[PDB]
Amino acid sequence: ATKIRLKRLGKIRTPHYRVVVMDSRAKRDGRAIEEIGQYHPKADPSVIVIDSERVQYWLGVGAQPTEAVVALLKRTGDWQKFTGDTSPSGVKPQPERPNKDDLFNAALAEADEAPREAITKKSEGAAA
Amino acid sequence: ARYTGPLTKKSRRLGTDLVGNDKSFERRPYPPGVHGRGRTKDSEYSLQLREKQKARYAYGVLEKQFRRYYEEADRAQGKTGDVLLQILESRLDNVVYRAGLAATRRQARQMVSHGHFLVNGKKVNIPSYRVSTHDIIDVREKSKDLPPIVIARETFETRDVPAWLEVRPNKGRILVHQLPTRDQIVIDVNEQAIVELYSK
Amino acid sequence: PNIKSQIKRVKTNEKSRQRNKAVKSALRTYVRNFRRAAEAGDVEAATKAARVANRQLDKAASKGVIHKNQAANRKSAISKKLNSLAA
Amino acid sequence: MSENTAERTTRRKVREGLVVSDKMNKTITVMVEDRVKHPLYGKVMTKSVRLKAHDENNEAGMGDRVRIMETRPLSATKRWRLVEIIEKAK
RNA sequence: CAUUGGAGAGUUUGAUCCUGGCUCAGGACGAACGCUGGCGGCGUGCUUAACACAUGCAAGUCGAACGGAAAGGCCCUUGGGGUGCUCGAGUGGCGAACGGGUGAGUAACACGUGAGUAACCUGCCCUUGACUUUGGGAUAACUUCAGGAAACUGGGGCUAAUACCGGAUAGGAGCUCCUGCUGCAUGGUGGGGGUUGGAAAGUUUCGGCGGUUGGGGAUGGACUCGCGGCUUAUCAGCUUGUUGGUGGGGUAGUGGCUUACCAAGGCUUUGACGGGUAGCCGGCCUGAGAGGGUGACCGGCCACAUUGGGACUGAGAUACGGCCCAGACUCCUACGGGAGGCAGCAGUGGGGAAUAUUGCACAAUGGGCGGAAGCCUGAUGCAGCAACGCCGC
RNA sequence: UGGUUGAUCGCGUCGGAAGUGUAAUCUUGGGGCUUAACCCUGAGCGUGCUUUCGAUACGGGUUGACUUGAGGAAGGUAGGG
Ligand SMILES: [Mg+2]
Ligand SMILES: [Mg+2]
Ligand SMILES: [Mg+2]
Ligand SMILES: [Mg+2]
Ligand SMILES: [Mg+2]
Ligand SMILES: [Mg+2]
Ligand SMILES: [Mg+2]
Ligand SMILES: [Mg+2]
Ligand SMILES: [Mg+2]
Ligand SMILES: [Mg+2]
Ligand SMILES: [Mg+2]
Ligand SMILES: [Mg+2]
Ligand SMILES: [Mg+2]
Ligand SMILES: [Mg+2]
Ligand SMILES: [Mg+2]
Ligand SMILES: [Mg+2]
Ligand SMILES: [Mg+2]
Ligand SMILES: [Mg+2]
Ligand SMILES: [Mg+2]
Ligand SMILES: [Mg+2]
Ligand SMILES: [Mg+2]
Ligand SMILES: [Mg+2]
Ligand SMILES: [Mg+2]
Ligand SMILES: [Mg+2]
Ligand SMILES: [Mg+2]
Ligand SMILES: [Mg+2]
Ligand SMILES: [Mg+2]
Ligand SMILES: [Mg+2]
Ligand SMILES: [Mg+2]
Repeated sequence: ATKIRLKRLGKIRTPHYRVVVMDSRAKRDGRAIEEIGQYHPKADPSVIVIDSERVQYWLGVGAQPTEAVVALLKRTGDWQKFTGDTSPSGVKPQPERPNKDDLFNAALAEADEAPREAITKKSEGAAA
Repeated sequence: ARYTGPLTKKSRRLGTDLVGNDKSFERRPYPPGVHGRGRTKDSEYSLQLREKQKARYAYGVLEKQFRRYYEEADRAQGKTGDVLLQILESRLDNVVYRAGLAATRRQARQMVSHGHFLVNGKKVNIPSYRVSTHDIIDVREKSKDLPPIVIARETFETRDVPAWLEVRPNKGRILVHQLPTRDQIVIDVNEQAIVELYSK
Repeated sequence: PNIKSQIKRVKTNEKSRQRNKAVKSALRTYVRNFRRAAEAGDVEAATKAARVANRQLDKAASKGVIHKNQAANRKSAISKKLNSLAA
Repeated sequence: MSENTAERTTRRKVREGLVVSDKMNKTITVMVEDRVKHPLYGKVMTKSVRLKAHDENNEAGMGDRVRIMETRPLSATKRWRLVEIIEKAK
C-alpha cells in the first residue's frame, strides 16, 4: 500500500524527518514517490511543514498515513480537512525570534551603563 | 595541537617581531642556533615559506587549519590574500587581542579557551570561533576582574583599536562594526606570497 | 523447514497443489472431449462438449486455479473451433 | 460519439531508411543512418543500423527508400512495419 | 561588451643547444607497517577464501474465522464451569517474495538515459455500481490401534468453521450481428441485438470488523525499443529453431516462446564468432579544463543464497533463514534410515600486510499481523572496539 | 573529403516552450549543533534525452543550371618509356 511516512535524515542523535510518500515495501531511507514536507522534532516547538495541496491529493487518492504523519496532519489541520473530525488543529507555534542588528544598534548607543558598569568594575578591581 | 615553545626563537628565525617589543629581539638580524650569522641564499620557496610561517606563528594557527583557511579564501570572491587575512582577523582570539583586552594573542587564546568570554549571550571557549559582523563579545560576569583583564584595562589607552571594532574597556564589550578590510589589518606579512606558495 | 510458519506453509502448499492439479486435469479432460468431438465432426456432441468445457473453464477461473485471461483464451479457441465446425 | 480520452497521443518511433534485404517473406531489412558527433574528436560521424520491418504483400524491393514505424515484437527479430515507400529506386 | 584557471627541478657533454626517457616536489585512499600517542565531535571498519562454520538470535501474527481447554486467571469439595478474560497444540486468514546480505556469475536491453505496450499483470489501500442466495460432503486437533532407535508413518472412530464442494442469480468473459466516431498496421471506442456462461461468509465485548463481483485511481512489476559506456585480429568466418512465412498450441502478455509444414535465410573487416577481464550507475579521487583512474559507506537497478537442475504455492518467487532430485560436504543412527547450509547479526577456524562486540533497546523512525490493547522486528536507534579518515581542543 | 550558383527539404546546426534528469553528493544563499567537521533548508547544477514550435547562413539530401577543376576531340610535338 502507498504510505505517507517519515524518512529519517541528519546526524546521530539529531533526527530530521522528511514527510514523504512511498509504498510500504520500500526501505525507510530510500527512493520516494514524492516529498511532501519536513519535520524537525529536535528543535523547539518542533518544526512541521506539510504541503497541504499534495497531502490532500495523496489522502484523497488513498495513501495510508503512519501514526506519526497522522499527528503531524492533525497539527497542520490537514487531518481535519480530510476525514473531518473534531480536533484542536493546533497549527504549530513559532519557535520564537531573535535579532542581531537591533541589539547591535541598541548596544552601540547603550554606551552609558556600558562604560558605566565598566567604571563600576573599575571600582570592582579596587574591591578585587 | 598548540605551539607552546619559545616565540622569540621563531621571531628571530622569521626575521620579524611576531609579537611585542623591547625584548630579546635585540639579537634580531640573525636566526636562533649556532649557525645564525651566516649569509643566506633565500630561494623563492624560502621567501614564500617565510611569509606563510610568519602569518602562522603570528596568529597561533597550525598548518591544517591554516590550509583550510586558504581554501576558504581561494573559493571566496575577491582577493585571496585579503580574504585570508580577513578570516585570520575574524578569529575570536585575534578579536580579543585587537580590541586590547589581552596583552598578546597567546593570552587571548588562554582566556578564550578558559571561557572567560561570552559571544552575543552565548559562552564560547573556542579560540578559532569566527566572529561575524554586528557581534557582541562580552567578558564573563564571573571573570570581569581577572588580573590580565585589569592590566588590559590599565594599558588599553596606549593600545590602538582598529576601526572595525568598538571596545567598552571597563565594561568588557567588543562590538564588531564590520568584518575588517585589508587596509584595516596591519601590514606585517605578504599574503600575496602566501597565496603564491599555496599554488606550487 | 526451520520455521513453524514454513512447516504450516509446506502442508498448505501440498493441499493447494492437490486441489489445483485436480481442477486443471478436469479442464484438460473437458477440452480434450470437445476436441475429439470436433475431430469426429459431430455437431450436437461438439456443441454440448463446448458448452461444458467453457462453463468449466469459467468455473476454474472463478476458483482461481487458472487466470481469467487463460480461461478467456481457451474459451475463444473452443468457440472458434465450434463455429468452424458449424460452417 | 463520446469516446474516451481520444488522440492516444503516445506516438511511436519512425525511421526513414534504405532497404538492403527483401529476400525473406513479408520482411525487409532496412538500413537507417544517423549523423552524430564523435564523443571525443567532435567530428560528425555516420552511424548505420539494420532494422527488420514487416512488409505485408512484399511491396518493397532492394534499394528502395522506405519509412518504418515501430511495433510490438512481430517475430524473433522484427519490430517495425513498413508504412510507405518514399523513392522506388528500382 | 573579460577571465576565476595552468609554476617546475635533476640527469646524456670538456662545454653548448635540441630531442628524449628516467626520477622528484602535489593531492588522494575502505589502506598496511614502523616509532609515538591526551581528549572530544562526526563518520568509517574482511578490499583476501562466493573458504568451511560450533552457539544464541535474525518472521511472525490473529480467540472479533473454528473445534476447543494443555498452561496461567476468576468462580466452586481435589476436580469442575469453557464459565469471563486469557491460552500451548491444531484447522483457517494474512505475512513469510518485504526488510537484511553478498558481488560469484553476467560484455548482456544487465545498466545509464529517453520512449512504446492498440501485447501486459497488479494482494493489501482509495473510489464508484451491483450484490451478499440455496444446499451438501469431509477432515486436522482429539481418540484408538499398528509400525519406527529416531525422523516420524499408516489404519479405525469422532468433530467445527470466513476450510471444501453442487446449484440459483449477476457484466465490460466466449462467440456473433447491426450501427456512430475514429487510430499507428495488427485496430481503438460509443450504442443496440442474439447466444453460451462465470460469485460470495460470516462474525462481535453491539462500539465493530468483514464477503463476492463490474469500472476507475494509486502502487508495484513485466516485456519491447533508439542512444551510450572495456580489451583482444598472434580470434575470420558464425548460425539450422538458426532467419522469415502459414496453421495450431501455450502464456498475464507480444514473440521460434513452442510445434507442424513451407521457404533459405540471418550475422560479419563499420570486427560477427572466439579469448581476456568486469556487476552497472548516482557518485569518488585527481585535473585549469578536456580527460584519466575508480564503483567502499550512502542511494537506484541487476544478479546470486552449499554446487547443478526443477517446479510447486501464491496477487507477486534467483523463493537467504521453503519444497523435490542429484553432487560435494557436516552431523545423528539401534545401520534399517535420518538431519543440515551465517554471502542475516554477533562470533569461531582458516587465508591474509590487514578490518571490530557471541552488547542494549524496541524509547524514536520504518515494516508484518490484529477491530483494538498489543505481539514480532540483529530493520533501525544506540552503545563497545580500532588515530582508519575528517574536524575541534 | 568537395569549384560557382538558383530552388526546395529542415537531417546536422541554431533559438524558444513543455516533460525528464529522485534523493544524497557537488556549487552557492540562509539556518542549527559553543566553532569546525557534520547536519537541515532554498536555489543552481544535473553538461543529456524526448516532445513541440521557429530560423535557413553553413554542412548534407532532392533538383536545375555554370565552366574555371577534371576528362575528351582536332591539330602541333619532345624523348636511353
Ligand atoms: Mg485423466
Ligand atoms: Mg490462442
Ligand atoms: Mg652523447
Ligand atoms: Mg655530467
Ligand atoms: Mg494459541
Ligand atoms: Mg536488496
Ligand atoms: Mg556494489
Ligand atoms: Mg472459501
Ligand atoms: Mg549496446
Ligand atoms: Mg504463429
Ligand atoms: Mg567477478
Ligand atoms: Mg567504469
Ligand atoms: Mg549498495
Ligand atoms: Mg500460481
Ligand atoms: Mg523464504
Ligand atoms: Mg529476500
Ligand atoms: Mg542462513
Ligand atoms: Mg557474519
Ligand atoms: Mg593469518
Ligand atoms: Mg511502529
Ligand atoms: Mg497501537
Ligand atoms: Mg523474536
Ligand atoms: Mg560545397
Ligand atoms: Mg541556396
Ligand atoms: Mg542539498
Ligand atoms: Mg552557525
Ligand atoms: Mg539530484
Ligand atoms: Mg546539397
Ligand atoms: Mg594527339
